[PDB]
Amino acid sequence: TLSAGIGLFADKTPISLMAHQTGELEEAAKGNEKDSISLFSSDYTFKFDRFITNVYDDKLEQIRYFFNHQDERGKNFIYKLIELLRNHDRMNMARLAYYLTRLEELTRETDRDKFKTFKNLFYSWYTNKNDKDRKEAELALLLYIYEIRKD
Amino acid sequence: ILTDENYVDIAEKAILKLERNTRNRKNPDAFFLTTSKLRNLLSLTSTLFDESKVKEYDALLDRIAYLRVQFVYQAGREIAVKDLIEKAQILEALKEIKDRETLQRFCRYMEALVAYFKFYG
Amino acid sequence: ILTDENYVDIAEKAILKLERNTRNRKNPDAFFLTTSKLRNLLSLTSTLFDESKVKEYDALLDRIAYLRVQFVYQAGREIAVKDLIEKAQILEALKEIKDRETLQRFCRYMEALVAYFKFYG
Amino acid sequence: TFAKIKFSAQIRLETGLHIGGSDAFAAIGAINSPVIKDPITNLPIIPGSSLKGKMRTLLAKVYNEKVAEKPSDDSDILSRLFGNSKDKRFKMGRLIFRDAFLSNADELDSLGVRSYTEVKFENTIDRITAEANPRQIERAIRNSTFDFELIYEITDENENQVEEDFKVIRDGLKLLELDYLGGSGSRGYGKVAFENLKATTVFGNYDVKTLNELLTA
Amino acid sequence: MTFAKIKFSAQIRLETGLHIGGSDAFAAIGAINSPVIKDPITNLPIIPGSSLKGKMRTLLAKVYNEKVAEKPSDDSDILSRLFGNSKDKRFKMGRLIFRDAFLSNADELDSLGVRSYTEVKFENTIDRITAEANPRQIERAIRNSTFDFELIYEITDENENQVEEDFKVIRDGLKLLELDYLGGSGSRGYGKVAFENLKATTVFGNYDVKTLNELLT
RNA sequence: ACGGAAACGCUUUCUAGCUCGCUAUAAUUACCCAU
Repeated sequence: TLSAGIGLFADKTPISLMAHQTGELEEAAKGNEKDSISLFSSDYTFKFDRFITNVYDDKLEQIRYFFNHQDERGKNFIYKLIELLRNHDRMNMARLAYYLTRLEELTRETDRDKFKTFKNLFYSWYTNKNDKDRKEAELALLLYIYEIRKD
Repeated sequence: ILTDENYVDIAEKAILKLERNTRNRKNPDAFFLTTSKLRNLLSLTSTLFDESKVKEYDALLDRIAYLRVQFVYQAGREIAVKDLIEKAQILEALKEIKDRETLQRFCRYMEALVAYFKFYG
Repeated sequence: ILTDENYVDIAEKAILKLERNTRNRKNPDAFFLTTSKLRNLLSLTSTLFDESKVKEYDALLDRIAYLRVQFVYQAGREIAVKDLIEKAQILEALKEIKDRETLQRFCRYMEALVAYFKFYG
Repeated sequence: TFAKIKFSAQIRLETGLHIGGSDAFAAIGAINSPVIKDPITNLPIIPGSSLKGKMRTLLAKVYNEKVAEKPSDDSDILSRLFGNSKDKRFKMGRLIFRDAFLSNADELDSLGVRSYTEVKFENTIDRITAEANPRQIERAIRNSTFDFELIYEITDENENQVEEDFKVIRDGLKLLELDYLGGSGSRGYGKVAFENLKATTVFGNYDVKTLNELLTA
Repeated sequence: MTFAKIKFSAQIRLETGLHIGGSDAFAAIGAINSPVIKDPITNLPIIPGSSLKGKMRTLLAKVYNEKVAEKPSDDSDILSRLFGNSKDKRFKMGRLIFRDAFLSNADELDSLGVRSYTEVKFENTIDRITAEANPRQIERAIRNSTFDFELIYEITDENENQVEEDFKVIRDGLKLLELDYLGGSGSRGYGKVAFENLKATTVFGNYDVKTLNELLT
């Protein structure tokens, strides 16, 4: 197997800063299990085979499938999901159970069952013990909110 | 009793122990406790959780003792609230509220009760 | 005497010391003191608790002295109220009511009496 | 050319308005639905948000064809003065609704006043079985006069309309007299009068001589 | 020896208590939905200098630009030599230094009718066609809080005779803030900043403000 | 006679725009009690 390290930089950063900060970012991917991508930082070091079948195509499609087939949610809903995914107290499990159930009540009832298939699938991977699918969806929301940012 | 680890799954198991409307099976599993009744108890605690972050404990404990008035008065009438405070150990949790960390724990314990009420509703 | 810590469990222990209707065991444990009788005493105190939050103490103490009239007059007749003010130290609590914080404590002490009356009823 | 125009009207009540809040630690057998007070003086106030929420939602049935579903769907005569967040050029539009606090502090006194807020007992009567359910809500008292302080804001975009954007102010100061300024509104509660309006120029040397005389009809 | 540095002391005694928004975190489940910015070691309301700089710039931007500046860099050369400009290699290290305003009268708001220095305002919206409700709890500072305000001006040797032109601009920037709001939901109240006790002193030597404190009347 | 010397992570930037604490609600019911 192989192991990749990707680093997201702005324009006109020096390449000696580019190639080192991704050179010592695949070193974090040579220490996970050596079969791992590491994205943009020293964390997000997913196993590579797990990165495609459980982030890049499993979750990121279903996050793309929701917000491109609805109307009333948006980046504000995405941003408060990321903030509840970064911290993750035991209190934030219950606090997110209120936040997703409160938004069923607010939709227009022609999208409520569509949102209900989102929040029963979102809250499924948030509350676990393996701590695996949580940071996957913490990453899968980053790449979705990256690709939708207007100037 | 509730510590910083277990003040949520105690509150989750408390809401599940609330006996439902087993009568009148049209729209079943509704609770005898209602939403706007529970928010009256939360608005008590979710204004001390704000003032505890700003003020000290000793300049604030007069309103803390009045929670033991309110949680009994709101449960002394309209018995579905008494079903809450006996199952969710509210009056026992007010016995141990000696510090700001526990004041911010019980006021956060009530928010877990409102959360799982809305979730299992 | 009652401070900001103990003005509730004194009021809880006061209601438990009210002697019940030990006679006439059909529907037992009823108190000689009744609900609408007790609310007459609360409506006195739960309009000074409102005006103390708005007005000062010195422009308000005329109604405070009339509580000592009312709590004696309501207890001088219909002896079950005299059973309250001797057990719940009402007339002793009016001796120490020199400040707004104690005025808001006794008027809140009466609300704990109405709470545990409704709860143990 | 830049200018600011102030409107010092006086909001005098006839039926006492109830712009509520929630004192969370209220009492038993006391006011369980209070009004919002000034936090220091404990006088009842009228916020600008309760004014702006009743200016717009009564001018959204008069100056709005193709009636709006959201406030973002106001038909760009109302959005020009009340702001519109879903628009490139209408965000923060030209009106500032200052809070109307209290004016007659000692003219209510020497009429006979214990407290500046009265308490009303109200009793939801159950029709079947005549059950009683009392409630105690506060009201600012009858002859309370408030300090309306609307502020207009003139840019170089305003040209011809300037004066078109005051008939909507004059009617908002008129469509609300036919309604209630917030409150447990259906029963009394804010049948209010907007007395002695006066527009002045507080910045930029703009003339309001022809502007005042269309506020007196 | 033409390098001095002076300070405008002021007292921000406000009305319609202000909401300079702070942590827009995911709040608690029934608590304040939008708190204010605070000092960490005392949990008192502050007015930050950045909220005083961008607010007083855009008010002064509408007076002294002569064309609609689409950027803060496109402001004219009288704004950019006070508030600083990044695209000019000559107008960096802008002349004005604004410091964060803290509670001066924390003891004077003590021993009066207020207890906590922030009051929470309950503010539902009403849906336009279905008349629903969505309750807001916007924290804002109480009415008569007074804030110590200081306004370091730096007399560079390139200033020449511009020192007296700037004080026509800063005083007018302090006069627009007494007409417009300061932070937060300003078209619903929340502004009404009064700058009192305006005076200039020289915190660094060799300048005479004897003929200048009359401009701050 | 130090891979050294001199070098401010710094300049510009409003947590801001939109948002009614609103919705329904007769302080009322009952007719006795004490000797």
